[PDB]
Amino acid sequence: SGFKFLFFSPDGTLYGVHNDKLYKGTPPTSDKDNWLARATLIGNGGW
Amino acid sequence: SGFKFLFFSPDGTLYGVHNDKLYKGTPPTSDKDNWLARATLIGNGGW
Amino acid sequence: SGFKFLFFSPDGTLYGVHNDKLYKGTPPTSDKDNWLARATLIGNGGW
Amino acid sequence: SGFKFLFFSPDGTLYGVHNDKLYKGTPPTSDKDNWLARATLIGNGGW
Amino acid sequence: SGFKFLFFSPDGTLYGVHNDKLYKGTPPTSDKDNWLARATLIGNGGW
Ligand SMILES: CC(=O)N[C@@H]1[C@@H](O)[C@H](O)[C@@H](CO)O[C@@H]1O
Ligand SMILES: CC(=O)N[C@@H]1[C@@H](O)[C@H](O)[C@@H](CO)O[C@@H]1O
Ligand SMILES: CC(=O)N[C@@H]1[C@@H](O)[C@H](O)[C@@H](CO)O[C@@H]1O
Ligand SMILES: CC(=O)N[C@@H]1[C@@H](O)[C@H](O)[C@@H](CO)O[C@@H]1O
Ligand SMILES: CC(=O)N[C@@H]1[C@@H](O)[C@H](O)[C@@H](CO)O[C@@H]1O
Repeated sequence: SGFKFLFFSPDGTLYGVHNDKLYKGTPPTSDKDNWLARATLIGNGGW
Repeated sequence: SGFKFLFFSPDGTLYGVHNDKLYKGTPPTSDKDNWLARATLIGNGGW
Repeated sequence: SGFKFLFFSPDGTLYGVHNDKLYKGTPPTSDKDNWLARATLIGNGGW
Repeated sequence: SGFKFLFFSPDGTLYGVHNDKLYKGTPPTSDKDNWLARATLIGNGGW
Repeated sequence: SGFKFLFFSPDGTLYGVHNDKLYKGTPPTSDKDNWLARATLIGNGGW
């Protein structure tokens, strides 16, 4: 399923909508980085 | 049904299309922030 | 119908694909702004 | 006849995926500009 | 199915989601460029 939206802010922060929730964080630089687990949850639903 | 589009302008304003309407505003400050309730309505339909 | 694509250029111009046509213009600032009626048509189809 | 992706690079170049091919070029400035006929094909398949 | 997302970071790095994996790299230079073969894998699943 994965993300519904996945996009950058002009400040370089990666944003994503995943299971109707909004997340942000620095983009991963390696495939061992569990991005979703460490991303900042900034929206609990509705996205 | 969530958003149809969700994207940034170059100055870091978040834009979104929700129920055919267009909204803009600073991005959510936390998961406590009801963005859609405070976003500026900039289009009533047709998006 | 609504837009198929709706996105910004780095100079802050809003671009949209609507009914296979490509449009650009300054983003709307209020819900009184009929954006599609004033946007510059820059592609008459195929988008 | 219908793009899959259509988006800007931060350097102002328009990118588009059309039928599994990737194209780039300066954005069109009028509806007389046949963009896809003059765009640089930078990817042939897999997009 | 090709890519699910395909988008730029603000410094001009191309990001893409392909078969649930996240890749980044300089954008394709020409159709001689096998982008997916040389892109950096930065996320293995979940995208
Ligand atoms: C699209 C939108 O604004 N969603 C928000 C959600 O992110 C936030 O967690 C909640 C707090 O009450 O309010 C809204 O539902
Ligand atoms: C896509 C578009 O330009 N929609 C606008 C809408 O946002 C605005 O509220 C209305 C004002 O009359 O005109 C148009 O319908
Ligand atoms: C996808 C694309 O390049 N479409 C263009 C269209 O925008 C333009 O109005 C027309 C002019 O002849 O040529 C092409 O159809
Ligand atoms: C998604 C991707 O990297 N596609 C490329 C394609 O654009 C390029 O023309 C071809 C060259 O052999 O290699 C790959 O298929
Ligand atoms: C959406 C997300 O954060 N996916 C990551 C994936 O990129 C990474 O390869 C994996 C490491 O085990 O962790 C998570 O699955």
